[PDB]
Amino acid sequence: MRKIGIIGGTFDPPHYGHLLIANEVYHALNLEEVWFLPNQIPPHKQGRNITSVESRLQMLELATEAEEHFSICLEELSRKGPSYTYDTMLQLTKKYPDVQFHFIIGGDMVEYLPKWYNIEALLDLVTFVGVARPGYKLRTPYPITTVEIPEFAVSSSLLRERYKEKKTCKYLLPEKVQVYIERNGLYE
Amino acid sequence: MRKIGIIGGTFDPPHYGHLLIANEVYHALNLEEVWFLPNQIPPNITSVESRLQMLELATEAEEHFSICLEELSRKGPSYTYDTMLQLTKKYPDVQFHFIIGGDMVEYLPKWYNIEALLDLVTFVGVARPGYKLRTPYPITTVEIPEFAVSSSLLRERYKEKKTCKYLLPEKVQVYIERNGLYES
Ligand SMILES: O=C(CCC(=O)Nc1cccc(Cl)c1)N/N=C/c1c2ccccc2cc2ccccc12
Repeated sequence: MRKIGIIGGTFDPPHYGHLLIANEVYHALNLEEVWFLPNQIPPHKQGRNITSVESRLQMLELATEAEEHFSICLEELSRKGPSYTYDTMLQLTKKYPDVQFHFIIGGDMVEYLPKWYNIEALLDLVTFVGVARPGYKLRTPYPITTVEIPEFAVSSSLLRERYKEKKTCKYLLPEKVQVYIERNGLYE
Repeated sequence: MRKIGIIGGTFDPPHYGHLLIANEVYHALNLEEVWFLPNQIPPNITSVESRLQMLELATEAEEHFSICLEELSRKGPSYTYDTMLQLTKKYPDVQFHFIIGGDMVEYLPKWYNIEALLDLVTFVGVARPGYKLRTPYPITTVEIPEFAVSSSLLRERYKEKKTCKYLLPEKVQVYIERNGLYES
């Protein structure tokens, strides 16, 4: 079976941290490809902004288009509302019978896996890949694959605050995404 | 209504980072107290006995910290919705503030029964100075400096037979090395 990584999130915006993690897992586990899986976001409760599906998808394209081994999976983003990861992976399993899915999660996610919807059934659909800091181990009763990656501290929350302050985020994310964000006045 | 915080996790082991977060939220939102909510771990795992004892030792001297056994009172893991449904039933006079890491926030829409859970708790997202949380849901933000102590860091130090002095309460360290936890 084809070894394919999945990295999910809202990518709001995508940045070098996401690419670094995707790349590290790609090399560490000798994957064929990594699919970025943009999540759906429910409409805001209190008349504030969420970043459109259109904008998030385009930023993601700009962030990944340079890498032949990165692709985008629209399974969640095409639906009307959020999806449980179990339901998504069930659907990807039906659509791609010959793929072994390696589902990337942060080290801090790991202790909370037992609280995921249909976790037991999901374990039969994917191999989890927990990203841990150098030399440190993840503790979980579940079978998981560990990949070591330094914590680089860049986050979407950091970048949004900078854009709110009308600063550049050059060197924290692909040039092309920075250009797109400031041009369309995102995160202001 | 009494304002009470909830901080959940496996606490494996509890450490100054957990206490720092509970304390910051306690002070920021003028809470009555904060309840530590140990999670169940499905079938090496640290025994419930051991995790509870460590939590007890970690919170012994803290006046405004208590332990809530709700999730340990059930056999297997619980969704947070299940837990908060029971706690709201048990404490109708309480406004619960459920503490989550800033990294959790974008994934809230994937939590089981999130819409119904929003009717049961106020979420408190903790964020590093300079970080802005973004979610469609009502949430309260509390600024907390990152501290870089984690249970994973500690477990590895103990496996290497290093001390974790200054990273968690003395009484917890003593319990850990006496009982040989994290030795493997
Ligand atoms: O889809 C996901 C995680 C995807 C992800 O973890 N992607 C990712 C993306 C970039 C880098 C890395 Cl290290 C990981 N599910 N997350 C849900 C989720 C919980 C769901 C139910 C019950 C509890 C949950 C707790 C979570 C805590 C942190 C982060 C996510 C949590």
